[PDB]
Amino acid sequence: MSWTDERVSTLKKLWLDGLSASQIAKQLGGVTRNAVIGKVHRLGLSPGSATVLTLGAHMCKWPIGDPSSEGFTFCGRRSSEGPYCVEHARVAYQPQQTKKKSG
Amino acid sequence: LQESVDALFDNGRRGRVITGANKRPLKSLADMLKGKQGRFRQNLLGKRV
Amino acid sequence: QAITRSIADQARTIRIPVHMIETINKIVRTSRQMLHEIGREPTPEELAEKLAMPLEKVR
DNA sequence: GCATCCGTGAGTCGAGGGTAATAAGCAGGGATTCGCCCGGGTGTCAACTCTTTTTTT
Ligand SMILES: [Zn+2]
Repeated sequence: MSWTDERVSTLKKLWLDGLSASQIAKQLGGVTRNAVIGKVHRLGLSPGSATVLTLGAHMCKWPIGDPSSEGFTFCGRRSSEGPYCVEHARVAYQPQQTKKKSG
Repeated sequence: LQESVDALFDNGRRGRVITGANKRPLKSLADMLKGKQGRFRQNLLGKRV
Repeated sequence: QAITRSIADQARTIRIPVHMIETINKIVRTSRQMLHEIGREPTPEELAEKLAMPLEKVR
């Protein structure tokens, strides 16, 4: 390897335009990976009834099927004050909620 | 964040903030000037000579 | 990971890297194990050979 | 108009001297840091030439 005036110029140019630092020493030839890092550091400058589109407010959102499939829609019924519907609110959330602790 | 801010000034109004290592309560800026390091008898009026 | 990675940065009161604290924990664990299953107290000389580290680093 | 609940106070000089506990792991890439060495500016010395105050003639 060499450290002539052209070596520092090409190194700075290749560090500025953008390229992997590991391949920088291989493209220059001779210089190792540790040398280029030290140079740059030393020198600096380092089905339902609604699809996924027609989903309005106060509607069911329980998915049916596979999203990566052909037919994937939601229920889309009267499901205000809740994301899911009443028919699925009891199957989604923990049924028979019985939990308590100290406070 | 608001609790930390208004406890860094007084540390007595809200709940006491005690370090996990030491068993004594921390001395904030307000408590530092009341009776111990304030101008009562520690630095301003009474001082070593 | 989030609870352990953050507890070693702010609670220490001083800048201590993760590798340093993990090495400290490993050294403490091996020292306790050797003191409990070998003899009275593990010496720092044998701790280097047990962990395969230089004496200047373990010291 | 009264009854109930939350802040301040407590003298002053002296002695006495240090403290203490929990504890994952490894793979990627960079920023940091310690050894050697060329080196150019700072010192420390052999060694070649004008001046002159007398001390000698
Ligand atoms: Zn539904």
